[PDB]
Amino acid sequence: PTYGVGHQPYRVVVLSFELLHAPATVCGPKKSTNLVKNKCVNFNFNGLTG
Amino acid sequence: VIRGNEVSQIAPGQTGNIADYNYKLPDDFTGCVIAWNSNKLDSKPSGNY
Amino acid sequence: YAWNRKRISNCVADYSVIYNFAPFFAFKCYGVSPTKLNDLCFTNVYADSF
Repeated sequence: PTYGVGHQPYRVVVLSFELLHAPATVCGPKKSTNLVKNKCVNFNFNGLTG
Repeated sequence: VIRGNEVSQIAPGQTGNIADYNYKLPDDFTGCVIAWNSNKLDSKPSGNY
Repeated sequence: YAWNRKRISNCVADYSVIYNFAPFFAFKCYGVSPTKLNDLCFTNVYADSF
């Protein structure tokens, strides 16, 4: 504990993400909506907006 | 757990001691690094070994 | 106001031992990068201390 701040211990956690290649398993608390067709709508499929 | 001088080595495209011999990140890394000081929990007055 | 200049020449420069000597965070450089200094090499080095 008498060392300087450059020599002090640091706890590091690294989170690594696989963007979209597999079916999505880690998706946040955003709720879903019923699927409509043959109409011009905004869509959001697993973070793919359009 | 690393030292304070080696936090800058946890980055894509970075080299050093930790980056070459302990933990290497890819150049196309997509993710988040979190680092915080732990001098109260991971240290001892006789020296944590 | 009376900062000290030291000339460094005619020696092998190892920049990986600077981290052991002083407890700083970053080896902040402008024209070069801190991780490449062992590869390229220069004419004269100058140390200013204040």
